[PDB]
Amino acid sequence: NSTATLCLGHHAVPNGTIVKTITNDQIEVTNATELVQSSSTGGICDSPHQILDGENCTLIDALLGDPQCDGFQNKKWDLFVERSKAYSNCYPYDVPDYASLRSLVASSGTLEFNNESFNWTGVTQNGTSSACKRKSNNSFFSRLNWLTHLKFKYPALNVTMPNNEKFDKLYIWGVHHPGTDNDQIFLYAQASGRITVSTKRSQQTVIPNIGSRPRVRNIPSRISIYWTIVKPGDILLINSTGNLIAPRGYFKIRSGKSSIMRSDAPIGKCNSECITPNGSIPNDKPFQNVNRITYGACPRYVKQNTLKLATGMRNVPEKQAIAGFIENGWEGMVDGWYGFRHQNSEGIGQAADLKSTQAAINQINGKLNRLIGKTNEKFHQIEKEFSEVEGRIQDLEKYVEDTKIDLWSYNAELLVALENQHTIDLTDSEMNKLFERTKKQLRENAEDMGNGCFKIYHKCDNACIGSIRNGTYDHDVYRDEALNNRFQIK
Amino acid sequence: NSTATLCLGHHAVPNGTIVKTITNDQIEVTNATELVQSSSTGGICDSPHQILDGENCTLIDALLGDPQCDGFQNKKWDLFVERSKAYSNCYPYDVPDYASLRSLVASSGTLEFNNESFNWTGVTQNGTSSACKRKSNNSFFSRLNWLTHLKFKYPALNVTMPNNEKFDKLYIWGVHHPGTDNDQIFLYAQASGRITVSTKRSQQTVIPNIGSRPRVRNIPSRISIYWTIVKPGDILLINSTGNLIAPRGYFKIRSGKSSIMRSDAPIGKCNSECITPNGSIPNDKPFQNVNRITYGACPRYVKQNTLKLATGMRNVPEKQAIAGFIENGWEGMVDGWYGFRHQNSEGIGQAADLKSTQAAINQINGKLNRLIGKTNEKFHQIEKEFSEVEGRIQDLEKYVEDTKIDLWSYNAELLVALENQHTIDLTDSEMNKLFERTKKQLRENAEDMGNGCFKIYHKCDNACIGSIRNGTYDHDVYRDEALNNRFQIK
Amino acid sequence: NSTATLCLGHHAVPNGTIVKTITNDQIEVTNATELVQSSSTGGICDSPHQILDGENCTLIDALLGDPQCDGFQNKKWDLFVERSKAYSNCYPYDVPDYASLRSLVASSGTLEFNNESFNWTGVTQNGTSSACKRKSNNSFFSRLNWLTHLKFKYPALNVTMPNNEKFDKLYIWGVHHPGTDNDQIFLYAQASGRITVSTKRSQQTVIPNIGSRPRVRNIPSRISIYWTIVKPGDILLINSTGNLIAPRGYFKIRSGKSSIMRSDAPIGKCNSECITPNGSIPNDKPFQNVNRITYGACPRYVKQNTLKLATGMRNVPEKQAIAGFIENGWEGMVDGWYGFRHQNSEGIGQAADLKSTQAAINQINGKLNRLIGKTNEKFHQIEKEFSEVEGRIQDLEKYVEDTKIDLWSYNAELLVALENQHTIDLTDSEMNKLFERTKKQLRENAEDMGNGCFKIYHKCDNACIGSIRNGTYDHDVYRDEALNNRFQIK
Ligand SMILES: *[C@@H]1O[C@H](CO)[C@@H](O[C@@H]2O[C@H](CO)[C@@H](O[C@H]3O[C@H](CO)[C@@H](O)[C@H](O)[C@@H]3O)[C@H](O)[C@H]2NC(C)=O)[C@H](O)[C@H]1NC(C)=O
Ligand SMILES: *[C@@H]1O[C@H](CO)[C@@H](O[C@@H]2O[C@H](CO)[C@@H](O[C@H]3O[C@H](CO)[C@@H](O)[C@H](O)[C@@H]3O)[C@H](O)[C@H]2NC(C)=O)[C@H](O)[C@H]1NC(C)=O
Ligand SMILES: *[C@@H]1O[C@H](CO)[C@@H](O[C@@H]2O[C@H](CO)[C@@H](O[C@H]3O[C@H](CO)[C@@H](O)[C@H](O)[C@@H]3O)[C@H](O)[C@H]2NC(C)=O)[C@H](O)[C@H]1NC(C)=O
Ligand SMILES: *[C@@H]1O[C@H](CO)[C@@H](O[C@@H]2O[C@H](CO)[C@@H](O)[C@H](O)[C@H]2NC(C)=O)[C@H](O)[C@H]1NC(C)=O
Ligand SMILES: *[C@@H]1O[C@H](CO)[C@@H](O[C@@H]2O[C@H](CO)[C@@H](O)[C@H](O)[C@H]2NC(C)=O)[C@H](O)[C@H]1NC(C)=O
Ligand SMILES: *[C@@H]1O[C@H](CO)[C@@H](O[C@@H]2O[C@H](CO)[C@@H](O)[C@H](O)[C@H]2NC(C)=O)[C@H](O)[C@H]1NC(C)=O
Ligand SMILES: [C]C(=O)[N][C]1[C]([O])[C][C@]([O+]#[C-])(C([O])=O)O[C]1[C]([O])[C]([O])[C][O]
Ligand SMILES: [C]C(=O)[N][C]1[C]([O])[C][C@]([O+]#[C-])(C([O])=O)O[C]1[C]([O])[C]([O])[C][O]
Ligand SMILES: [C]C(=O)[N][C]1[C]([O])[C][C@]([O+]#[C-])(C([O])=O)O[C]1[C]([O])[C]([O])[C][O]
Ligand SMILES: *[C@@H]1O[C@H](CO)[C@@H](O)[C@H](O)[C@H]1NC(C)=O
Ligand SMILES: *[C@@H]1O[C@H](CO)[C@@H](O)[C@H](O)[C@H]1NC(C)=O
Ligand SMILES: *[C@@H]1O[C@H](CO)[C@@H](O)[C@H](O)[C@H]1NC(C)=O
Ligand SMILES: *[C@@H]1O[C@H](CO)[C@@H](O)[C@H](O)[C@H]1NC(C)=O
Ligand SMILES: *[C@@H]1O[C@H](CO)[C@@H](O)[C@H](O)[C@H]1NC(C)=O
Ligand SMILES: *[C@@H]1O[C@H](CO)[C@@H](O)[C@H](O)[C@H]1NC(C)=O
Ligand SMILES: *[C@@H]1O[C@H](CO)[C@@H](O)[C@H](O)[C@H]1NC(C)=O
Ligand SMILES: *[C@@H]1O[C@H](CO)[C@@H](O)[C@H](O)[C@H]1NC(C)=O
Ligand SMILES: *[C@@H]1O[C@H](CO)[C@@H](O)[C@H](O)[C@H]1NC(C)=O
Ligand SMILES: *[C@@H]1O[C@H](CO)[C@@H](O)[C@H](O)[C@H]1NC(C)=O
Ligand SMILES: *[C@@H]1O[C@H](CO)[C@@H](O)[C@H](O)[C@H]1NC(C)=O
Ligand SMILES: *[C@@H]1O[C@H](CO)[C@@H](O)[C@H](O)[C@H]1NC(C)=O
Ligand SMILES: *[C@H]1O[C@H](CO)[C@@H](O)[C@H](O)[C@H]1NC(C)=O
Ligand SMILES: *[C@H]1O[C@H](CO)[C@@H](O)[C@H](O)[C@H]1NC(C)=O
Ligand SMILES: *[C@H]1O[C@H](CO)[C@@H](O)[C@H](O)[C@H]1NC(C)=O
Repeated sequence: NSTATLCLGHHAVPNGTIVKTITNDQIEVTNATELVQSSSTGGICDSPHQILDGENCTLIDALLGDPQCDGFQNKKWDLFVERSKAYSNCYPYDVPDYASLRSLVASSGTLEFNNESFNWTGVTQNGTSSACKRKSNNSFFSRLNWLTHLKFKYPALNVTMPNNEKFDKLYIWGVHHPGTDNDQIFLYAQASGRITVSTKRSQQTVIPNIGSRPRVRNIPSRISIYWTIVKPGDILLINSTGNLIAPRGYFKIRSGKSSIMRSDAPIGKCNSECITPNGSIPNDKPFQNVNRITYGACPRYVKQNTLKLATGMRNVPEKQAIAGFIENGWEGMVDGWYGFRHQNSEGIGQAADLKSTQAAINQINGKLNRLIGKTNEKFHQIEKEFSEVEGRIQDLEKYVEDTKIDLWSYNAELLVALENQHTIDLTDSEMNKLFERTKKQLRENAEDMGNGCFKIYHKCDNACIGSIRNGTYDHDVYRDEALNNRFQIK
Repeated sequence: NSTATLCLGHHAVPNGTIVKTITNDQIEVTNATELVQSSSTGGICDSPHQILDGENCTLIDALLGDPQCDGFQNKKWDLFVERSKAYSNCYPYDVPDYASLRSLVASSGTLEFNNESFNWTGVTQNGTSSACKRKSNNSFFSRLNWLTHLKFKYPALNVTMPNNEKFDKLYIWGVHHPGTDNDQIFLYAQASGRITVSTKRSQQTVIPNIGSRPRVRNIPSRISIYWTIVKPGDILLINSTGNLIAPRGYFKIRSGKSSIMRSDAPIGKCNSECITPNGSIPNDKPFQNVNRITYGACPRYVKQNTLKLATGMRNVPEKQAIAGFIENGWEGMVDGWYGFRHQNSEGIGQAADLKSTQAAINQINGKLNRLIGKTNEKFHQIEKEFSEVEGRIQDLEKYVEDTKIDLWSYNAELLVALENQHTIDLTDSEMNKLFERTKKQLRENAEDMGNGCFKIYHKCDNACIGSIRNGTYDHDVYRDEALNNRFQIK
Repeated sequence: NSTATLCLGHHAVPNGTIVKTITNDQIEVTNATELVQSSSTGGICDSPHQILDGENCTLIDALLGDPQCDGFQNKKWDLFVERSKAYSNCYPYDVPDYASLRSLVASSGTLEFNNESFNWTGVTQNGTSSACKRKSNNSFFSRLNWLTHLKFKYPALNVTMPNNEKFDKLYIWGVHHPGTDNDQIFLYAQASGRITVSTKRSQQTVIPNIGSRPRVRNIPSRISIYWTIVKPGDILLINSTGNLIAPRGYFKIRSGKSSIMRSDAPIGKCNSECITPNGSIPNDKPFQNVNRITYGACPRYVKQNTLKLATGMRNVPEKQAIAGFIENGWEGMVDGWYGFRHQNSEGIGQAADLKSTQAAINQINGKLNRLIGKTNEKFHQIEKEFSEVEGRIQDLEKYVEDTKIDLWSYNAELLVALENQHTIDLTDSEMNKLFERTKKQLRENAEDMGNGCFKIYHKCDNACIGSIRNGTYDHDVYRDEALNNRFQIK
């Protein structure tokens, strides 16, 4: 007796978690949170982005007007979703630079189409085919006009359409490649010649090529699809003597945040900002390992499947006389992160220190605020999966994406290691500061026992201990008693 | 009396600035400096890079030799500046892969042209047009030679030009697409056929296509422009029966640091290393938010419009008995960053500590030296703005640039937060070190009062205090007096 | 006498090395290690990757079956090495999009070829040329079949080959462009017409173009090479009336980690994971400045030619009474990094502290483990050197690579500065912790002399000093003696 003990300490928990810092590959802390999103619901939420499910139609089929795609006429989207099951069911066609037409329409985000009255004097309009049935009748692409001879004549077409609007017009047109010379004459009444579609700023000349291709839906012929954008004040000129699959008008072309994604995920009635081909994913976390293909406010794609951010201090078991923080945590300290234990004339007691606890918690919450719920939006990007071998351009698309992902993965690894080191440092610092504050209060009335405790060399009852904890302890009151006890001969 | 007080402290200023660190989203420091350049003069400085202002000419117009561009013949540049007002005023033309020819000429940095004597036996040379007037006379592109029939014959051309130089030759040539069959015969005396331009390593065959395009400067015909590079030891071969717009010789093609930029900024008589389309910008700062398009030694483009680097310590107001640094700065400390305040028999005094002040200043100046005036040069890059919709290739160019900017923006954000944390840490450290040095000098002659001051338990006049400040205080001299005062019963 | 001195200290070495930290551009440490690989042996090791040395053959020559490349038939590779000396020695040819065919074959990693029996009824097969000698006889590309007229007839070919396999087939074919009309008739018995090669999903039509090109190996004609990939369930259709250089079958096309590299480095009998055009390089270091072109588990390319990672503490010379660590290292401390020096009744002694030494060494070894021998593999990428001027696509390839390298170079610079600062901090910390532990043990029996030493105010013989070093010193045993000595009047 005639003395008291005051220990400074911090909490510990029975179920700590392992994180990485700059100092340690593995260090156990009291708590952590995951920064890599690794699951999806598996459905694409239909809100808040405007989703257009292609069903059996690709975007290009919906553009040309395949009859199974008639329900898509004039629709808009933020995200057009193309399904793996999609198939063409009209005249067999190809699109030189298909990927680019798909991209530009996808990014435009609209199928709005305005009919125009082209002057097709001297030919038959509206050719149809049993390969393109609409309501069980022979038909054709809705937005295209198959012109054939009239009374066994096909006079040279030289047809104009000015753009007197204040917006751009996108024209889609085609060239028919007949299977045989017999079809050429049957359809156009004369041998094939070139088609030239021009503006003041552009020209495209295409040669029809007669010949059998392998039959697709029993058709050995083909249509090749082309496009032309016409600016305000410019003029579309179409020049042909046959084989022309004419436009019926133009598509509006807009700019904004629209895109296209390949996915078989079902569309759900729900709300989620981030879309991936695997489904929508929560965007609370800064990183994700679900898919490199994303649309909307999304976490950044990284290679790691987990990155744990420390949200508490180092977790240190209790050693099995009271003792302080030196190689020792306090599992029984449940109402604070830091505090005091004492032994005096009135017993052994514990109290949490609110200031130090709140200081650590505030700083941790600060870094959570920077990292959680702070994702940025991206929209139309580049393609990142490919169904065909292409060489140079695809090599570059792949390398650009690989490069980006490795750089982000590195940033994520370093960021978490740095933040975790800072959390360990700031929580260690709050303990050290509390110890030093207490040391300073006690002046010459106590000695440091080396275990995170002070031996107070005077009687220090519950109110006295509370005065130390509260910062109102007056060392002068006890100094005579303390010095006598400290510097006595034994 | 019989004692003195010695406080350690640091300065504070009335007008501090807010910065970000790893610990704090907002912390006030005594001073900071801006690391993002956000303004431009608005003019492109004509020094130290060689500027060529295109005025009404695009580079390609200057290459072909549009008469309004005659003043550009043979000129070189570091940066060719194309103006939005530029317009063609010669025969209407297009360039398949215009962007590439523009790029390669821009990067080459020269319009040097060497005439060669091609053997055009049997045709008429130097065709002209009222669509391409030079000094009010019908004329044509200076570097091109419009060949037409001679005496209603156009014999098959098969013309050679060896490269016996030790450098590459760039040839620019064309194909004339006449508006009508009548023009074809009037000009070339026979029906159109293909043109083949070849070397030992390459071949290009082009088909003239007769037909009306929309009139441009009253001309429904077109010229399509092509290019061929011929290596030393190789041979250009030109094979044609009409429609050939022949080269008059070759352009030198060089390699170096030349580029091209679209800008309407006026050119000024001034000197600046970094050029953007908005004008030249100072390059003292490591980052800039003026334009992603740059030429020369330029700060790196980031999305942030401000990033403040701390250049002083935490700014802490004075609490309103002398007191030291514990939650308290000294606004009256104007000749140093750190120092001493004392109270003794002779009054209350202040003195700056030079060593600690210079230590902080030196470290801050060190990081300024790494960050300020250290930009790196870039020259010809990729295009970053586009006037036409193109799809795939443009999608990739845009994504590469977006990717780069987001990565640099992240680096900039982290760098400044890390540096600012280090500045706060190093300035706090200098204060702590000064306090600890002083504590060690004083030995058993003083006690820590907890407010950044020592109670010195002996008479310590001005010279004595100075001895402490100077590091020459001899604790043994005063220890008997001090111990008697410290360990007295009161 | 009646007292002892105990100093805490750390080692120093006579040959320290300069590194960079966040605090200091240059600080000398006791040791460092290089993180940038800057040399190569100069040979490409033939293990563990499967190397195929092209010798005089490009990959495309080996594909087509140039007779000097016959030894390559059906071979596979991880890395195909093309030599600058390589040359074609068969019929002169070109490949529109050569770079892409080269890339896709390179990435596929196999020349496996399966013959098929095409129905060439009505034509002569196996045309040969003195321009393509095999064992001194006129011959031709092994994988191609030069068809010519039979009995002065060349009937219209319309030939099919179904893919009934479960893998893709790559077909290589060509179009012959004869030098003259005489050759056209001599070979094909009629005027030239188009060739169409099609599948259910693709069509390619090519026009033979008659004309002299500059002679290559005395041949003014040319063959243009094309390719077609045919999926399971699809069908190749070949439609021609002449000028067809027919396939003899197909190449397997595989996917995996194969690539191609341009290098003149000799191939050696050795084992190395990382290949560059300069030769194989060790992959222990995380970065390298040898070549941006790499294959395998390679350090990342950076611009720096050296980055030194500190592997020891700050190196501080000995000041020329024992003294501790304050501005002073101990060159004579050779069995530990940290330790104790003492002066007592029995002499002056030194002992290393094992715990502190091992703590620093362990942490440094930890960071070495993260950085050394941890490279990641990359395989087929993009090309990074170019022999011809191309404009837009090449501009983008170059910019993507420059962008990547600058970002990695920045990461490397920051990483090393951060790690070195952490090493300085952790080694300084071990010294400070040892001093503080000792202070705590000594309680009221010693005073801090300010030079990293304690004055112990009692007789403290060798065993006593050892008790302090061992952590078993009992301050209570000596406290009466120590207090009497400390607080005596002199
Ligand atoms: C060039 O060769 C092609 C492949 O041999 C050939 O296409 C094939 O044509 C046959 C006959 O028309 C089709 O077979 C059809 O046979 C009966 C005809 O009564 C139909 O009822 C069936 O539906 C059946 O399809 C093949 O389908 C077709 N093969 C392919 C791959 O398309 C071309 O006809 C040939 N071209 C010329 C100009 O002769
Ligand atoms: C194919 O159709 C084109 C568009 O209708 C047409 O071009 C137009 O030609 C007319 C008549 O030459 C031009 O009008 C000109 O009329 C008088 C003629 O005396 C001139 O003095 C005027 O300057 C005026 O320009 C149009 O300008 C022109 N329109 C366009 C868009 O180019 C072609 O002539 C037609 N082609 C053929 C082969 O008939
Ligand atoms: C179009 O012009 C070409 C270039 O003038 C020309 O090619 C040249 O043809 C000559 C004559 O055949 C070749 O010279 C050869 O002369 C004797 C003939 O007995 C040979 O023994 C020699 O080996 C020698 O090569 C040139 O080599 C050749 N030049 C080039 C660059 O290829 C074409 O023949 C011309 N085309 C037409 C259709 O006339
Ligand atoms: C583009 O249209 C023009 C104008 O109709 C065509 O020009 C003529 O075509 C007919 C039949 O081929 C000739 O009888 C006329 O003599 C031609 N000239 C004129 C001035 O009418 C032209 O053929 C068309 N071009 C293409 C490629 O289809
Ligand atoms: C390339 O030039 C050659 C050589 O002049 C041309 O060859 C001939 O052209 C004339 C007229 O068309 C014929 O009478 C000759 O019989 C051809 N052969 C020779 C050996 O002279 C050829 O037409 C030119 N090719 C092109 C595409 O313009
Ligand atoms: C593709 O093959 C078909 C079928 O052999 C060719 O068609 C004919 O060719 C001959 C001679 O040119 C004509 O007499 C026939 O009347 C054509 N039709 C049919 C049904 O046999 C065709 O020419 C070939 N196409 C090409 C571009 O070579
Ligand atoms: C447009 C036209 O012409 N169409 C026709 C129809 O109507 C019918 C038929 O039958 C056979 C189908 O449907 O298919 O046909 C057609 C045509 O003519 C053909 O197909 C072409 O090839
Ligand atoms: C080269 C030539 O030829 N040129 C000519 C001239 O001289 C004149 C005229 O008028 C009509 C003009 O100028 O334009 O014309 C020309 C030509 O011929 C034409 O134009 C083409 O188309
Ligand atoms: C395939 C064929 O035809 N081949 C031939 C041979 O046999 C021989 C000769 O001589 C001349 C050589 O070798 O070259 O020729 C040939 C051919 O014919 C030619 O060359 C083509 O041009
Ligand atoms: C762990 O940390 C997270 C983030 O602050 C928090 O939401 C969660 O409540 C914490 N868990 C516990 C058991 O304290
Ligand atoms: C799509 O096509 C499939 C297969 O023919 C058909 O069964 C299904 O009903 C179609 N779905 C829609 C939405 O039209
Ligand atoms: C349509 O074109 C014809 C033929 O060129 C022309 O004569 C006529 O003016 C046009 N018809 C109408 C209704 O404008
Ligand atoms: C998402 O889909 C991709 C692509 O098919 C697949 O590789 C990945 O494992 C999926 N991830 C999840 C979480 O479903
Ligand atoms: C603030 O910092 C900058 C950079 O060191 C310096 O140039 C400027 O003089 C400082 N301002 C003041 C008021 O000290
Ligand atoms: C460029 O063209 C404009 C418009 O015709 C003309 O007024 C101006 O003088 C021209 N400028 C130069 C530098 O030739
Ligand atoms: C020009 O070409 C002609 C026709 O091919 C040829 O005969 C003659 O040698 C050439 N003229 C000169 C001056 O070399
Ligand atoms: C520079 O020009 C760009 C492109 O027009 C514009 O977005 C930007 O606001 C300009 N910046 C400044 C500082 O003038
Ligand atoms: C220097 O550091 C490296 C890496 O730990 C080590 O391999 C080497 O032995 C050290 N050199 C000396 C002289 O200690
Ligand atoms: C390659 O060609 C050179 C030059 O003709 C020849 O001397 C050498 O033997 C050839 N090498 C091989 C491996 O065939
Ligand atoms: C080869 O093609 C010919 C001509 O088209 C055809 O008649 C015949 O069936 C084919 N020959 C064989 C052996 O199958
Ligand atoms: C490797 O080769 C490249 C390309 O030729 C050259 O720039 C570089 O200096 C070489 N490096 C070494 C270490 O040999
Ligand atoms: C096709 O053109 C005809 C003129 O033949 C026109 O009356 C009709 O509206 C168009 N549409 C259909 C479905 O026939
Ligand atoms: C054009 O060629 C002629 C030969 O007709 C030549 O004398 C003259 O120098 C050339 N230039 C001009 C401007 O006529
Ligand atoms: C070429 O085709 C012939 C038929 O003419 C066939 O017998 C032979 O195997 C083939 N190969 C060679 C080298 O002639």
